[PDB]
Amino acid sequence: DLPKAVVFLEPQWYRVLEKDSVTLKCQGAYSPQSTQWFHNESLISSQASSYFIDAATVDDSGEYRCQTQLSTLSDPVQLEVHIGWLLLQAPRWVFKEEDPIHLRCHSWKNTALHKVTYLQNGKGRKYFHHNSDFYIPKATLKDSGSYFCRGLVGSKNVSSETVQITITQ
Amino acid sequence: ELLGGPSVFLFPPKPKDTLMISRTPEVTCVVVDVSHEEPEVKFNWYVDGVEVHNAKTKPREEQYNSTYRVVSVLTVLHQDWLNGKEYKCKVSNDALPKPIEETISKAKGQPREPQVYTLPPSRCELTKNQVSLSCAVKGFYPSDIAVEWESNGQPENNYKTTPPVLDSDGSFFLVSKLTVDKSRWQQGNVFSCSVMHEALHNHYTQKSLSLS
Amino acid sequence: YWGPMVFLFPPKPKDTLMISRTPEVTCVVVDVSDEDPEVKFNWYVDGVEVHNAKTKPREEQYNATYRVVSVLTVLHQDWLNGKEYKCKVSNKDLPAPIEKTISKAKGQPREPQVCTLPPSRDELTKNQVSLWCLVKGFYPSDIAVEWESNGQPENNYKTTPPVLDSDGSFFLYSKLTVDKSRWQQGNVFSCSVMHEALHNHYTQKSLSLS
Ligand SMILES: *[C@@H]1O[C@H](CO[C@H]2O[C@@H](C)[C@@H](O)[C@@H](O)[C@@H]2O)[C@@H](O[C@@H]2O[C@H](CO)[C@@H](O[C@@H]3O[C@H](CO[C@H]4O[C@H](CO)[C@@H](O)[C@H](O)[C@@H]4O[C@@H]4O[C@H](CO)[C@@H](O[C@@H]5O[C@H](CO)[C@H](O)[C@H](O)[C@H]5O)[C@H](O)[C@H]4NC(C)=O)[C@@H](O)[C@H](O[C@H]4O[C@H](CO)[C@@H](O)[C@H](O)[C@@H]4O[C@@H]4O[C@H](CO)[C@@H](O)[C@H](O)[C@H]4NC(C)=O)[C@@H]3O)[C@H](O)[C@H]2NC(C)=O)[C@H](O)[C@H]1NC(C)=O
Ligand SMILES: *[C@@H]1O[C@H](CO[C@H]2O[C@@H](C)[C@@H](O)[C@@H](O)[C@@H]2O)[C@@H](O[C@@H]2O[C@H](CO)[C@@H](O[C@@H]3O[C@H](CO[C@H]4O[C@H](CO)[C@@H](O)[C@H](O)[C@@H]4O[C@@H]4O[C@H](CO)[C@@H](O[C@@H]5O[C@H](CO)[C@H](O)[C@H](O)[C@H]5O)[C@H](O)[C@H]4NC(C)=O)[C@@H](O)[C@H](O[C@H]4O[C@H](CO)[C@@H](O)[C@H](O)[C@@H]4O[C@@H]4O[C@H](CO)[C@@H](O)[C@H](O)[C@H]4NC(C)=O)[C@@H]3O)[C@H](O)[C@H]2NC(C)=O)[C@H](O)[C@H]1NC(C)=O
Ligand SMILES: *[C@@H]1O[C@H](CO)[C@@H](O[C@@H]2O[C@H](CO)[C@@H](O[C@@H]3O[C@H](CO[C@H]4O[C@H](CO)[C@@H](O)[C@H](O)[C@@H]4O)[C@@H](O)[C@H](O[C@H]4O[C@H](CO)[C@@H](O)[C@H](O)[C@@H]4O)[C@@H]3O)[C@H](O)[C@H]2NC(C)=O)[C@H](O)[C@H]1NC(C)=O
Ligand SMILES: *[C@@H]1O[C@H](CO)[C@@H](O[C@@H]2O[C@H](CO)[C@@H](O)[C@H](O)[C@H]2NC(C)=O)[C@H](O)[C@H]1NC(C)=O
Repeated sequence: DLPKAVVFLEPQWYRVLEKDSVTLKCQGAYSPQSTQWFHNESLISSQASSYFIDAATVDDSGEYRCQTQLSTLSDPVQLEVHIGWLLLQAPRWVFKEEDPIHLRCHSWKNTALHKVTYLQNGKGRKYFHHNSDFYIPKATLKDSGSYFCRGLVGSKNVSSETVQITITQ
Repeated sequence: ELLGGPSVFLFPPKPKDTLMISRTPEVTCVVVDVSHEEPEVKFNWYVDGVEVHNAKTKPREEQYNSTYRVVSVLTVLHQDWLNGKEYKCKVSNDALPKPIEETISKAKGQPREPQVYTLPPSRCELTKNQVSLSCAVKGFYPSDIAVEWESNGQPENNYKTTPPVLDSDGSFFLVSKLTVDKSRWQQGNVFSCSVMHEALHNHYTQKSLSLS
Repeated sequence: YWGPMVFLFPPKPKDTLMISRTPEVTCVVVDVSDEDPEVKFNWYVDGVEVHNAKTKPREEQYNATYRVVSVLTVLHQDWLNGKEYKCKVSNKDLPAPIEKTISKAKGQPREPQVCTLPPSRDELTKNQVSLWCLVKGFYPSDIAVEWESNGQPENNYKTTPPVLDSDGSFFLYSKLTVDKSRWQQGNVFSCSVMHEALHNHYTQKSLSLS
């Protein structure tokens, strides 16, 4: 009868750093709608279609659900607010063979980061002078494993937590 | 333009301070690159992960690269440093995403007792007006060691000690060279070489040397 | 800011002193990106350009960076006479080329004194004995110390780095570990030193159980 509402993230990253901005949008019916937001399964007084987080704190973590008047309650969406200098972000972490793998090494407060290295299982894969996205056009099974990025913020040597990338056949 | 915010460096106590019970061994936490805009720096100290509150903070000093430098000092217990306790300096500042932690400990590995030998002047100095006395200290681990010279109770002023050198077995060796006038050597004067290390009995040893 | 860093290294003391050997000055370019083009080198011995430098191609490192190494062969006396050596690192998308310069340490050259020390009696009653060589009163710190038995190279030795003495000159200690039996046989061990302030850049000192 009624469409199942869907929570989208803008930007798409479900893992963020403190102080980043996250906009949560609610897709109920396609025609632009009384919107209702949930965080940690309790209502937020925000009735707008978008729920804007200006600067993320650790409390912004948890499940998120939305419901418009012309839609059914949405599936939950997790949000992880991390504390640190660097976070390795990706659209997804599960890749089919020959799919593109596109990663970014995001810095806290968008601090200029230079001499960036992306590492797989302890070995470096790619080095840039300035911060740049890591990109593999065609995924193989050898591209599977544990990934983290590092670099210099000014003179300080900083690194992100490792994330696991798997390649399915 | 201090993009990274302040950075932290943690220094160990001086070898001699940990060995003599009458001395005061200190662990030093130096914080550099503190910005004028965000100068407030908070220190937290942990001994084996347990917070202590007896640290002294020295006041902030301006540097010529227009940045601040703050030093915190913690006096450690002699036995605790020697037994391999970890000392953690935790530093807070608003230019950082989270407090920065540093950790120091006495070098891991089994301690080895040094061997001390004295070596009379070489044949090369028979014509020279002054002579070199050598103090070979070898087979010690870790490199934390101190060496001094004395004659008739009075400490000798004219000596240089080579840095610890890694030997083939993993232990360290060094040599201390005392320079004295030949005439003092002609006379049956006794010079002594005092060596301090954690693996020595009572943290002390002394070897003497004379024209016998 | 460009990215890659440049380091210039001096030749090994032995190479500069032994006439049969080849002393080299090495220019290393680290942190070369894959997106960097071809790195070009220009060498200058007192402003004057030379073109005898064999430059190795870019080499991939374990951290995904690249390393370009350029080696120049230098004349023995050129280095000793205190000549300036420039390395010019140039790239297609580089605003100003990086220039690095090194030369032999300046100051009054002082001849080393070689002093052999027999093993301590208080060590003579152990499995292996150690022989000592006090090399002192030399400037600059650039030196090479070696051991031989009856004129043939001995391996089992360790040397302290040069230490600054009260008079401004340097000294060091070399320890050679030998089997007590080889010392008892009356074999002639010798401590050989190479330094710029020595005649023929070489001297030697005998040591044996008399
Ligand atoms: C702005 O200016 C700041 C300083 O002022 C400068 O201004 C000008 C005038 C200029 O000309 C300078 O000369 C002047 O200093 C400047 O701050 C500096 O930042 C540097 C980093 O950017 C720091 O470099 C580090 O140095 C460490 C060693 O420091 C000692 O030695 C140097 C001389 O070599 C000396 O200058 C220092 O003061 C320091 O001396 C020691 O001081 C302690 C404590 O004060 C003494 O302890 C004694 O203790 C007894 C107790 O019994 C007693 O209480 C005494 O009173 C007490 O003094 C020591 O005796 C004394 N030692 C000596 C020999 O004198 C290095 O260890 C360190 O290396 C580490 O980091 C490197 C990367 O940065 C890395 O390459 C290296 O591998 C190493 O990495 C570490 O490795 C460890 C394992 O081995 C790991 O566990 C670590 O995690 C790891 N760390 C990291 C980060 O990776 C480093 O090179 C410099 O110390 C500091 N200077 C001062 C004075 O604070 C600032 O950078 C400037 N800013 C800008 C933007 O330019
Ligand atoms: C990625 O990883 C890179 C390497 O990682 C590994 O990669 C593997 C594949 C494999 O290659 C591994 O081996 C390797 O570990 C890494 O590159 C590194 O970058 C560092 C900087 O970020 C460099 O540090 C510098 O080191 C200089 C000394 O380096 C020697 O010693 C180290 C070991 O400690 C060694 O690794 C080096 O290769 C080098 O060894 C010497 O090499 C020369 C030339 O090949 C040899 O000489 C020649 O020998 C041949 C015979 O073979 C022949 O006889 C020739 O005649 C002769 O010339 C030597 O034999 C050999 N010696 C030894 C003992 O081994 C330091 O001088 C330098 O210090 C200066 O700069 C620092 C700041 O950057 C500063 O802290 C310091 O105070 C000093 O400061 C100033 O520097 C200025 C210039 O910048 C000068 O103008 C000033 O004078 C000076 N001021 C003062 C007061 O001193 C520095 O620390 C490191 O060399 C380099 N390693 C290699 C292997 O290239 C890279 O960073 C990584 N990238 C990323 C993004 O993470
Ligand atoms: C930011 O901070 C990190 C430090 O955490 C830096 O990364 C380190 O970089 C140094 C180089 O400066 C690395 O040191 C080198 O590690 C190499 C690792 O080899 C691996 O693979 C082989 C298998 O082929 C294994 O044997 C080995 O166990 C390792 O798993 C070594 O090959 C290097 O050895 C060289 O030097 C030694 C001298 O003792 C020689 O004996 C060797 O012949 C050889 O020449 C060297 O030790 C270090 O490992 C890095 N650490 C990490 C965690 O990555 C960054 O560079 C720094 N800066 C930036 C801008 O990111
Ligand atoms: C919503 O729930 C999450 C738990 O999923 C809360 O996040 C935790 O917050 C505490 C500090 O308050 C941290 O120690 C935890 O690490 C956080 N958990 C995770 C998984 O990151 C969050 O605080 C809750 N927010 C509200 C408004 O109720």
